[PDB]
Amino acid sequence: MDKVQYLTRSAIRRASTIEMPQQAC
Repeated sequence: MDKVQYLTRSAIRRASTIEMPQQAC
């Protein structure tokens, strides 16, 4: 679940890191 939720997040995370910053913390 955490592994599946990790990739799922990396999907939006990668598509949600253009305007605003986002690196782990």
